Amino acid sequence: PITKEEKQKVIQEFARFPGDTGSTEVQVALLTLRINRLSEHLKVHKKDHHSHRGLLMMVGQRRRLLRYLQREDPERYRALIEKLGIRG
Amino acid sequence: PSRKAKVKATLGEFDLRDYRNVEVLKRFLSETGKILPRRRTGLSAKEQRILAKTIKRARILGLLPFTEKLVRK
Amino acid sequence: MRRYEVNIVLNPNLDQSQLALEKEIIQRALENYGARVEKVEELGLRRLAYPIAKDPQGYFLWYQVEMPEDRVNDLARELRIRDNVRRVMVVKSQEPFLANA
Amino acid sequence: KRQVASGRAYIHASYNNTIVTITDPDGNPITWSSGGVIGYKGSRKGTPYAAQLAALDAAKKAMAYGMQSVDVIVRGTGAGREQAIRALQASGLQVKSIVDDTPVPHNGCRPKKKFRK
RNA sequence: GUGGGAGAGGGUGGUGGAAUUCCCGGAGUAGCGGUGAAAUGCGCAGAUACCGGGAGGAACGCCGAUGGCGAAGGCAGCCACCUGGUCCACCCGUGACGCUGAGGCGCGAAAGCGUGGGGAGCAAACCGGAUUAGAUACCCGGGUAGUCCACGCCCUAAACGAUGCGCGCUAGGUCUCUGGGUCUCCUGGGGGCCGAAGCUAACGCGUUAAGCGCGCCGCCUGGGGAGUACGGCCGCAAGGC
Ligand SMILES: NC[C@@H]1O[C@H](O[C@H]2[C@@H](O)[C@H](O[C@@H]3[C@@H](O)[C@H](N)C[C@H](N)[C@H]3O[C@H]3O[C@H](CO)[C@@H](O)[C@H](O)[C@H]3N)O[C@@H]2CO)[C@H](N)[C@@H](O)[C@@H]1O
Ligand SMILES: NC[C@@H]1O[C@H](O[C@H]2[C@@H](O)[C@H](O[C@@H]3[C@@H](O)[C@H](N)C[C@H](N)[C@H]3O[C@H]3O[C@H](CO)[C@@H](O)[C@H](O)[C@H]3N)O[C@@H]2CO)[C@H](N)[C@@H](O)[C@@H]1O
Ligand SMILES: [K+]
Ligand SMILES: [K+]
Ligand SMILES: [K+]
Ligand SMILES: [K+]
Ligand SMILES: [K+]
Ligand SMILES: [Mg+2]
Ligand SMILES: [Mg+2]
Ligand SMILES: [Mg+2]
Ligand SMILES: [Mg+2]
Ligand SMILES: [Mg+2]
Ligand SMILES: [Mg+2]
Ligand SMILES: [Mg+2]
Ligand SMILES: [Mg+2]
Ligand SMILES: [Mg+2]
Ligand SMILES: [Mg+2]
Ligand SMILES: [Mg+2]
Ligand SMILES: [Mg+2]
Ligand SMILES: [Mg+2]
Ligand SMILES: [Mg+2]
Ligand SMILES: [Mg+2]
Ligand SMILES: [Mg+2]
Ligand SMILES: [Mg+2]
Ligand SMILES: [Mg+2]
Ligand SMILES: [Mg+2]
Ligand SMILES: [Mg+2]
Ligand SMILES: [Mg+2]
Ligand SMILES: [Mg+2]
Ligand SMILES: [Mg+2]
Ligand SMILES: [Mg+2]
Ligand SMILES: [Mg+2]
Ligand SMILES: [Mg+2]
Ligand SMILES: [Mg+2]
Ligand SMILES: [Mg+2]
Ligand SMILES: [Mg+2]
Ligand SMILES: [Mg+2]
Ligand SMILES: [Mg+2]
Ligand SMILES: [Mg+2]
Ligand SMILES: [Mg+2]
Ligand SMILES: [Mg+2]
Ligand SMILES: [Mg+2]
Ligand SMILES: [Mg+2]
Ligand SMILES: [Mg+2]
Ligand SMILES: [Mg+2]
Ligand SMILES: [Mg+2]
Ligand SMILES: [Mg+2]
Ligand SMILES: [Mg+2]
Ligand SMILES: [Mg+2]
Ligand SMILES: [Mg+2]
Ligand SMILES: [Mg+2]
Ligand SMILES: [Mg+2]
Ligand SMILES: [Mg+2]
Ligand SMILES: [Mg+2]
Ligand SMILES: [Mg+2]
Ligand SMILES: [Mg+2]
Ligand SMILES: [Mg+2]
Ligand SMILES: [Mg+2]
Ligand SMILES: [Mg+2]
Repeated sequence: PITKEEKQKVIQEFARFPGDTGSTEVQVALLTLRINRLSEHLKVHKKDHHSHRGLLMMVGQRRRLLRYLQREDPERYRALIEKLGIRG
Repeated sequence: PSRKAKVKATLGEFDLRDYRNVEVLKRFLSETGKILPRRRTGLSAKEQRILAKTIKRARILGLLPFTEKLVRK
Repeated sequence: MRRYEVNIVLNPNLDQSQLALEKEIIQRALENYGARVEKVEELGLRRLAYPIAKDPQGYFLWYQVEMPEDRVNDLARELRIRDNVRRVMVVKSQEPFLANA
Repeated sequence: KRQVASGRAYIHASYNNTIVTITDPDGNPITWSSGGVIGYKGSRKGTPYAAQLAALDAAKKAMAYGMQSVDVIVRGTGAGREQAIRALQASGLQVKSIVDDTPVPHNGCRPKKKFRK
């Protein structure tokens, strides 16, 4: 699964300020954690499509968050990507 | 309509999740090996749901039977 | 690393030496699969509600352990090898849910 | 010529026939009867009277072995079940117990079209 | 975000008992089976019924329900690992980041197709027995594909609530599932029945709208011809759109 200590680790890594639990970056980064863990779950168990649903939904919400940030502050958007390593 | 007795009020403090406690799970099985319905047990939805699984757990172990023969018919 | 409960039902016909060997093998297999044993109940020979391996009795053991989850099904695998052992069932521990309280 | 004097009386009832198998306490059979052992041939074998005659002929066959006490075990739902019971119940044999061991699966096999739904 | 809840939601490995069939042994005799009645069939190479052992395939009785889960198809013995969705309390954080959605992509009961396994029971086709005026059937005895497994196809349906998705507004009573709380009761999510206003051609719907409103998609335009022909795209084919 995903332990609360890993969760705290990534939150605190991406928190804009101490106590930031809800920023765009914290969200995108959490979804990135879950997405990568689910993709690793789906290299095995490629016959489990009901989870694969949850995967498409996660990617979708992450793309909406990134499109939002892209609109509002392209600096933090590129910074986010450069940290997470997404878009390719 | 099971106006003879209800098994829960025929019992005191007990743990529904104890698969190893026979002398109580015994009380929830019928004269055959079958699991009693809520008419007799008087359990609730959640209660009968969990007791079911702990009885099945007990059946695998050989503590409760899967089926019995009917006597006296 | 989670908290489990190993149930073992083995042959009721074993004299003290062979059974002691089997318990030894249980301890050893645990040390090999990383089972920190928190407590143990030895219920011993006990009547079975149906014959298992044609024997109307079985010898019961129970271990509340803590071990890596990723190696649980491996461990059970090993425990099933001994002919003396006729039932293996591993279970995640749970908080007791009480009725008529 | 065994001199058993005590055994088990199996009853296999069905909607087509009723057949009695009388055994030693271990379960090995001594004698037996059914609707076809008596002169009944067609559908009459599935009668409570045919059952009665079958169980009586079984009990009388077993008297020749000097059997007194039996435990009865019924299997199958079908006419003549309870009539074979009552035939043995005062057949001369003493019925020590009646037990219904009719085999039921746990949803094992697919029945014929006849038995589906 | 935090902290708790519930579930046949999904994948993989492992595993438990009942039953059927078959094989072995024991005991035992003249039939069993089956039907409206029968016959075919099976049985003296010893069947049926009965006890003991063994093999294998499939399916999980009671629990179980007017119950739950899921987007749909659909999901039910148990254990473990991996994994999806959801609900509540707290008012903590982000600051309109929202809704819908042509095309696309993924999923998609059964049956059906390719390879390879498996094959107990059931069973299209087929072979018999009956019935009938006939009986290419309904009934009975057999039986191949198939039903099962891995992988790849196929893409349909009375795929049904015959009711697209989201959000706001509009009496209640009651049953139930699952939370929370000052736990007679209050409060949130889900499933039922009856009904206010209202709507409807009627049937009926009625806070789970088929009411009152807004947003976006899909679709209809008399019956037959016809889901046919042609063209195109897809498919191993059947065939699909
Ligand atoms: N999912 C399998 C089932 O899990 C049951 O237990 C399940 C639930 O009771 C339990 O609920 C958990 C829990 O942490 C708490 N109640 C809240 C939490 N959101 C839930 O976790 C949920 O969300 C996550 C993704 O975030 C999913 O991966 C997970 O499947 C889901 N249960 O999580 C478990 C896993 O889903 C039983 N073991 C059994 O019915 C069966 O194994
Ligand atoms: N075996 C448990 C289940 O197996 C599923 O798939 C399993 C089975 O479908 C498949 O066949 C197995 C195998 O041991 C071997 N080929 C033969 C064996 N009889 C089968 O096992 C099972 O078969 C069927 C279901 O198919 C069950 O009804 C039956 O209880 C069981 N014998 O083997 C797979 C595992 O190797 C899924 N993994 C999951 O649902 C679950 O773990
Ligand atoms: K056969
Ligand atoms: K079924
Ligand atoms: K339902
Ligand atoms: K409460
Ligand atoms: K109606
Ligand atoms: Mg969405
Ligand atoms: Mg073993
Ligand atoms: Mg007959
Ligand atoms: Mg499940
Ligand atoms: Mg033999
Ligand atoms: Mg012949
Ligand atoms: Mg001869
Ligand atoms: Mg011959
Ligand atoms: Mg047989
Ligand atoms: Mg046997
Ligand atoms: Mg075979
Ligand atoms: Mg039911
Ligand atoms: Mg739904
Ligand atoms: Mg629903
Ligand atoms: Mg349905
Ligand atoms: Mg606030
Ligand atoms: Mg602010
Ligand atoms: Mg959408
Ligand atoms: Mg589309
Ligand atoms: Mg399909
Ligand atoms: Mg199919
Ligand atoms: Mg095939
Ligand atoms: Mg094949
Ligand atoms: Mg073959
Ligand atoms: Mg064959
Ligand atoms: Mg057949
Ligand atoms: Mg047939
Ligand atoms: Mg014919
Ligand atoms: Mg006619
Ligand atoms: Mg073929
Ligand atoms: Mg449907
Ligand atoms: Mg419908
Ligand atoms: Mg409805
Ligand atoms: Mg519905
Ligand atoms: Mg609607
Ligand atoms: Mg629809
Ligand atoms: Mg939405
Ligand atoms: Mg409601
Ligand atoms: Mg429902
Ligand atoms: Mg109404
Ligand atoms: Mg009105
Ligand atoms: Mg009316
Ligand atoms: Mg509405
Ligand atoms: Mg159209
Ligand atoms: Mg249309
Ligand atoms: Mg026209
Ligand atoms: Mg048309
Ligand atoms: Mg068509
Ligand atoms: Mg064409
Ligand atoms: Mg082609
Ligand atoms: Mg055709
Ligand atoms: Mg063509």
